[PDB]
Amino acid sequence: GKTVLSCRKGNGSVYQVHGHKRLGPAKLRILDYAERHGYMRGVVKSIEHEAGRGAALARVEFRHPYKFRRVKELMVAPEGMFTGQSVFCGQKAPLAIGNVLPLGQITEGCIVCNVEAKPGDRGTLARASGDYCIIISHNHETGRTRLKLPSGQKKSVPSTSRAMIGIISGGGRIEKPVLKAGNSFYRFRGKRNCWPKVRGVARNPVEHPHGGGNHQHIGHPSTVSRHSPPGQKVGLIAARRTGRIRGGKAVKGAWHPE
Amino acid sequence: AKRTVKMGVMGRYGTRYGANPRKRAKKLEVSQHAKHFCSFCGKFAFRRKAVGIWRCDGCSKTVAGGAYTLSTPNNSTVRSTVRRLRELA
RNA sequence: CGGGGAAACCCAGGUGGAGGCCUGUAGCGAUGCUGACGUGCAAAUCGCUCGUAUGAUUUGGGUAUCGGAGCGAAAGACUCA
RNA sequence: CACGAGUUGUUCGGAAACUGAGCACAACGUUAUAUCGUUUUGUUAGGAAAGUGAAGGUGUGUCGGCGGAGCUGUUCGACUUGAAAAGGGGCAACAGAGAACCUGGGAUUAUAUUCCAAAAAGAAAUUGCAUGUGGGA
RNA sequence: CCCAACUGCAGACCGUACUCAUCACCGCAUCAGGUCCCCAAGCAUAGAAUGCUCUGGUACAUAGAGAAAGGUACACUCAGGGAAGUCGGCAAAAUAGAUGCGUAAGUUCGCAAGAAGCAUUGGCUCUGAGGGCAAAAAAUUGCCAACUCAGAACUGCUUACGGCGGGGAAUCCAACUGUAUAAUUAAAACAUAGGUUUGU
RNA sequence: CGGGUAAACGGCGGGAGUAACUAUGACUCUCUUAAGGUAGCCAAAUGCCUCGUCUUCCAAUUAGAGACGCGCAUGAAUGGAUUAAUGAGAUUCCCUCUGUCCCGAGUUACUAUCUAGCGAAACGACAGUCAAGGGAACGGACUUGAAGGGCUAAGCGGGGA
RNA sequence: GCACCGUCUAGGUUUGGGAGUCCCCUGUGGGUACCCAACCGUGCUGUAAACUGAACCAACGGGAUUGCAGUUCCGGAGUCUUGUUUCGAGACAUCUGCCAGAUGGGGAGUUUGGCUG
RNA sequence: CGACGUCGCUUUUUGAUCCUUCGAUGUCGGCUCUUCCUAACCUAGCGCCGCAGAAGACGCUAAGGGUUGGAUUGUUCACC
RNA sequence: AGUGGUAAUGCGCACUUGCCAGGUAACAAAUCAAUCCUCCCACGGUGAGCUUUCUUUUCACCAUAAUCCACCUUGGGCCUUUUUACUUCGCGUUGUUCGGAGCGGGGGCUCAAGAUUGAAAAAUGCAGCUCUUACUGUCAUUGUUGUGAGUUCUGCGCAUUAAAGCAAAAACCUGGGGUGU
RNA sequence: CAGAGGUGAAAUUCUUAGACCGCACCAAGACGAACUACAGCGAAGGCAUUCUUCAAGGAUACCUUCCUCAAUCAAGAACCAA
Ligand SMILES: C#CCOc1ccc(C[C@H]2NC[C@H](O)[C@H]2OC(C)=O)cc1
Ligand SMILES: [K+]
Ligand SMILES: [K+]
Ligand SMILES: [K+]
Ligand SMILES: [K+]
Ligand SMILES: [K+]
Ligand SMILES: [K+]
Ligand SMILES: [K+]
Ligand SMILES: [K+]
Ligand SMILES: [Mg+2]
Ligand SMILES: [Mg+2]
Ligand SMILES: [Mg+2]
Ligand SMILES: [Mg+2]
Ligand SMILES: [Mg+2]
Ligand SMILES: [Mg+2]
Ligand SMILES: [Mg+2]
Ligand SMILES: [Mg+2]
Ligand SMILES: [Mg+2]
Ligand SMILES: [Mg+2]
Ligand SMILES: [Mg+2]
Ligand SMILES: [Mg+2]
Ligand SMILES: [Mg+2]
Ligand SMILES: [Mg+2]
Ligand SMILES: [Mg+2]
Ligand SMILES: [Mg+2]
Ligand SMILES: [Mg+2]
Ligand SMILES: [Mg+2]
Ligand SMILES: [Mg+2]
Ligand SMILES: [Mg+2]
Ligand SMILES: [Mg+2]
Ligand SMILES: [Mg+2]
Ligand SMILES: [Mg+2]
Ligand SMILES: [Mg+2]
Ligand SMILES: [Mg+2]
Ligand SMILES: [Mg+2]
Ligand SMILES: [Mg+2]
Ligand SMILES: [Mg+2]
Ligand SMILES: [Mg+2]
Ligand SMILES: [Mg+2]
Ligand SMILES: [Mg+2]
Ligand SMILES: [Mg+2]
Ligand SMILES: [Mg+2]
Ligand SMILES: [Mg+2]
Ligand SMILES: [Mg+2]
Ligand SMILES: [Mg+2]
Ligand SMILES: [Mg+2]
Ligand SMILES: [Mg+2]
Ligand SMILES: [Mg+2]
Ligand SMILES: [Mg+2]
Ligand SMILES: [Mg+2]
Ligand SMILES: [Mg+2]
Ligand SMILES: [Mg+2]
Ligand SMILES: [Mg+2]
Ligand SMILES: [Mg+2]
Ligand SMILES: [Mg+2]
Ligand SMILES: [Mg+2]
Ligand SMILES: [Mg+2]
Ligand SMILES: [Mg+2]
Ligand SMILES: [Mg+2]
Ligand SMILES: [Mg+2]
Ligand SMILES: [Mg+2]
Ligand SMILES: [Mg+2]
Ligand SMILES: [Mg+2]
Ligand SMILES: [Mg+2]
Ligand SMILES: [Mg+2]
Ligand SMILES: [Mg+2]
Ligand SMILES: [Mg+2]
Ligand SMILES: [Mg+2]
Ligand SMILES: [Mg+2]
Ligand SMILES: [Mg+2]
Ligand SMILES: [Mg+2]
Ligand SMILES: [Mg+2]
Ligand SMILES: [Mg+2]
Ligand SMILES: [Mg+2]
Ligand SMILES: [Mg+2]
Ligand SMILES: [Mg+2]
Ligand SMILES: [Mg+2]
Ligand SMILES: [Mg+2]
Ligand SMILES: [Mg+2]
Ligand SMILES: [Mg+2]
Ligand SMILES: [Mg+2]
Ligand SMILES: [Mg+2]
Ligand SMILES: [Mg+2]
Ligand SMILES: [Mg+2]
Ligand SMILES: [Mg+2]
Ligand SMILES: [Mg+2]
Ligand SMILES: [Mg+2]
Ligand SMILES: [Mg+2]
Ligand code: NA
Ligand code: NA
Ligand code: NA
Ligand code: NA
Ligand code: NA
Ligand SMILES: [Zn+2]
Repeated sequence: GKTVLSCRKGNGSVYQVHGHKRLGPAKLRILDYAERHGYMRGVVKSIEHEAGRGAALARVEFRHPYKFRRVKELMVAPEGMFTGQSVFCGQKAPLAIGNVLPLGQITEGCIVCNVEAKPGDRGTLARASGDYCIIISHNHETGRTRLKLPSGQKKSVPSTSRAMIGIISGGGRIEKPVLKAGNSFYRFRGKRNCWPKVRGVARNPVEHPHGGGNHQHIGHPSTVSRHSPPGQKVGLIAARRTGRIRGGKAVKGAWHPE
Repeated sequence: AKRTVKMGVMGRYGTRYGANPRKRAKKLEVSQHAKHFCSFCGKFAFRRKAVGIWRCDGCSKTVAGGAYTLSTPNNSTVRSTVRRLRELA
């Protein structure tokens, strides 16, 4: 046979990110000494759109804590952030939308975004538009904070990890029907080369396991094992169930005993 | 005189794409092109300049919020919760 | 901007110039004549006819992905007849 | 076909001298084998890759003021103590960025914003050095 | 030592001919194929349609003689009938611009629709309407430019350049715009928006 | 081994009797499956029989449409049914229109044709009139007959399997 | 056992101690309301609803070499290091190699009789 | 005209065979055009009949001449 | 050791790459106005064509490069003043607007496009010709209108459908500090 | 530790892989028992924990105000358990 398309994309080549016209990675400011013991005051300078990303981005100007210069960090803007707003990041920052606080300084039930999975990773959770985390509780004995992720999973992280108060801007994007192939064309123009999508049963058997036949059909079950090698692992990978979901959509992902 | 009966801005699509998908998009299309109240400066001059970006013509302020409306309903509740939790401390 | 109405709102004129909208050049294609030619002008061309022609549009240069591999809106198509 | 000629630039295009999609020298790692891999999400490499230099001190040269051509102190350029500057060297656009000239000619067989000579047919614009004048030091 | 207006001297390197195509490049060739950019006149006309023309270019593509049959054509016509032809209306014929009136079922209310259908159109000589600027009920007084539309009388047609939809009633398939077997298949195939599922 | 899962792959019955004429079978019995095809749709681009049967369209209908359904072998995201608009998609009918036809005729340009100049290729065992006969069962050669004076121009498609 | 290494602090609360309102015109200008100790605290001069500012290349004070100025150190700017850059995890993990077994058309190689009206 | 039987002819059907052709003999149908056969539909004669007439049946000699336009179907056939 | 104006900002006022901050480079639809130029008119000069008859006619030409000096038309931003500017409002576009977060009016500041005067520059170019050969001299002309039609230069962007929001850098410019002090 | 569930009686079902039962907890979504009545509020539909809030609504009180502004209705409009 021939290499399946899903495996061909692992080489990169013409399937990589369209990174041109992007402003760069969006991150919180570095977890420095001022963040750990006091706070840093920044000014929102602009709210900008980046190609391929639904959420708005914010350019926040800080003073250098050690040198005579400005920093101008770029982070994912929560909803309601505006130009000229003062942003407080650190241990002593007040609980307000747009401020970045240690998770241990945030009350139960507060809605947070841009959450650090590990302390100092500059924000890795709840970053897509309209997404947020909910703080369940803190445990002062082990210094861990429990939060509910946007997918419904519950995760515990160190209390020293930082979170931004609020929800990510740009919510409701998916609720507008696209209505046109051309509109899908422009949506993926800024992301990567992954559209349009050709069905596996529409390909030839040399290319896909689903290809071939005098009728367009999958002649074998489409649920495949987790251990199947690349090129064989197409269809519904390691599916626990199939068909219409009735009476409640269970939380997807792998079970974590914590 | 009124130029269409049922569809408004959706009349640019002619007979394509189906009535129900057009109706669902019409509600967001109308809101994303409308003037929203600016809490600053007290004007109805907020316009969308990209998905999630709103700039007021009156005071030139730029605000991040909502793909097709200035403020999502979830943000209004979140704003109230944060202020409530701030007063509790 | 007229005309109605208690209200909700409705009916009339104009302005404006939207659209993977229509007719139609260039451009990009190739439906039929199963036309011409078929030791051809041509190892695929010619004529008329025909599709589309603000868009998922056409095009120059540069750059990136290849041989059991590449690439493919998927015809086993294309990768210097 | 044979013989003999023709292409003239401070300003035109390129380079000197920009970055882009990208490339891959060094470095490191890998491979029996480098003819392999990483090398722009601000950016090489377990990684000591800056030879550049504020300010001073110390001499020289151009000045200044003071009191008695010299003396002290002082300004600014040359020669000899070390703040701060993280992230090696390069290529990739003759349609992107950049770029100080443009008319007349009786000036050719053929080149010309490229040739024309004192009435330059002429009128300019720009760099790099200098000299003198004017003014500050 | 540093500024201003001058002035003096010096401004290095490579490219530069010609071509860019129905003869200069690729296609074995001076091959009706292919090949990016700039400047682009007059009249008709909606006009980069099409037709003809000043400037510039060209008469180079083997010619002469010349009503055999049979051919090819970016050439026509045909009485009476009018699809009886043929697998099949293939091919050809047909419609035709502009303006006024008018237009069904169905429908996602957007369309269908140029639906279908009637009518007018020339040339001449006129008449109205549609403006600008200037001057102390200026609701007038002067001067003047570009055109368009409408309405009359008179006078015509041999229906007469080019260009330019035939229409209607239904079934099957695919929603649609698109893509796609370079060189026998453009489709109902692929894509598509929409829907669902899986892993995380 | 024990649970889950079909918008996973897929699958979704047979016989017998029965209603005041007859037919039919609401009803009943019985054999059996994981479940026995539900809503719908159809001689459909899916029906063998098959040019099914009825109505309509025609003077005449293996065609088209509308009905019917024991469906060889229809059927629900292996998506079912419907559907305005759209289509160089497949099909039937009507108006218009015509050299498509009855049934052909006339004309034009460029050829063919003749000339000047120039000048190939394919193909080529040897050759080249027939009848019958036998024969490797379909001869240009052989047998027996019948033809046949030689050389040429333009055509033509019977043969040269 | 004792003693050394080995120690300094913002701020908060409350125990001892000593020690200096004045000029110019009701107004204006300048200036004084401190140190020590204990307890907590733990390295702490700014914000507790947000709408866009500036901040560098130190003043200053001591100790030496009235005041003032040179060359200096000292602190202003706490000190120390049985040493890890910091954080999370952690002697497990597939983290590294080796051995072993299942699964494995993803892929490779090969085969898929004969007679025959 | 002809049951039960029986003797033939033909090569316009299919089957049987595998002689020719697999370094290739262009496949169905239609269109067009010519010729040939006769087992005679019409046209010329002639017999016979359950032959009155009319219309027909059967048979003989004779292939000179003629043998149509359409709907459906790719059809050959078929049917109207 | 800069300086004027209430102000918008004006003036020919030193050094700054130690350092820092901004800007230019730097991007964008459509509508409507439209530049240089092109084409048409109108009027007028010069030469040629037609001229049995007509034709105050037909055709051609009537050109002004960079670089500089001086300084009324439109469009935008802004300043000052009057703001008793919006109670059953006003200004403006073809067009979707705008205003006590300061509309309109008076007077101004500034930016961008162009007028206009002049230097260059007639000494050039073009056409016809006198003289008489030398690719000779002499001489004549040497233009303006157009509410005409085109024309993307420009006005024009925080500037387009947008789940599309439209490169970067060198180089340069200005300021904040500082130096001069 | 050997049954539990369920019914007229049963069985489908759960259970030594520990069901049922017992105690204190955790999560999530409903609901607001008793008090609850020929009781209250609302135009009807409807409405039941507490606290903090925002607009209303009725009755009563008045030597306030005012001066026929009203009753009921096609058309039209709003609300309306499941
Ligand atoms: C399918 C099928 C049946 O129909 C055919 C049709 C033609 C042929 C070709 C043969 N005919 C004679 C010779 O043997 C071959 O000729 C050639 C040129 O190969 C075979 C079968
Ligand atoms: K793609
Ligand atoms: K298949
Ligand atoms: K693609
Ligand atoms: K390499
Ligand atoms: K395709
Ligand atoms: K054969
Ligand atoms: K007879
Ligand atoms: K238990
Ligand atoms: Mg590869
Ligand atoms: Mg697909
Ligand atoms: Mg296929
Ligand atoms: Mg396969
Ligand atoms: Mg399918
Ligand atoms: Mg399928
Ligand atoms: Mg339009
Ligand atoms: Mg279109
Ligand atoms: Mg079209
Ligand atoms: Mg079309
Ligand atoms: Mg072309
Ligand atoms: Mg052909
Ligand atoms: Mg031929
Ligand atoms: Mg075309
Ligand atoms: Mg290769
Ligand atoms: Mg295939
Ligand atoms: Mg030569
Ligand atoms: Mg030579
Ligand atoms: Mg990388
Ligand atoms: Mg790069
Ligand atoms: Mg590098
Ligand atoms: Mg690195
Ligand atoms: Mg380069
Ligand atoms: Mg080039
Ligand atoms: Mg360039
Ligand atoms: Mg140059
Ligand atoms: Mg030349
Ligand atoms: Mg040259
Ligand atoms: Mg040249
Ligand atoms: Mg050219
Ligand atoms: Mg060549
Ligand atoms: Mg070659
Ligand atoms: Mg043309
Ligand atoms: Mg034209
Ligand atoms: Mg000519
Ligand atoms: Mg030629
Ligand atoms: Mg010729
Ligand atoms: Mg020729
Ligand atoms: Mg002929
Ligand atoms: Mg017919
Ligand atoms: Mg026929
Ligand atoms: Mg037929
Ligand atoms: Mg046709
Ligand atoms: Mg209707
Ligand atoms: Mg049907
Ligand atoms: Mg389609
Ligand atoms: Mg289209
Ligand atoms: Mg199409
Ligand atoms: Mg493609
Ligand atoms: Mg093809
Ligand atoms: Mg084709
Ligand atoms: Mg499909
Ligand atoms: Mg669907
Ligand atoms: Mg199930
Ligand atoms: Mg059924
Ligand atoms: Mg059926
Ligand atoms: Mg069968
Ligand atoms: Mg028919
Ligand atoms: Mg039917
Ligand atoms: Mg089936
Ligand atoms: Mg089925
Ligand atoms: Mg199903
Ligand atoms: Mg013979
Ligand atoms: Mg032959
Ligand atoms: Mg022939
Ligand atoms: Mg396998
Ligand atoms: Mg295999
Ligand atoms: Mg065998
Ligand atoms: Mg036989
Ligand atoms: Mg045989
Ligand atoms: Mg042959
Ligand atoms: Mg042979
Ligand atoms: Mg043959
Ligand atoms: Mg006979
Ligand atoms: Mg006969
Ligand atoms: Mg005969
Ligand atoms: Mg810009
Ligand atoms: Mg209660
Ligand atoms: Mg309900
Ligand atoms: Na990338
Ligand atoms: Na050619
Ligand atoms: Na089509
Ligand atoms: Na032979
Ligand atoms: Na013989
Ligand atoms: Zn505002």
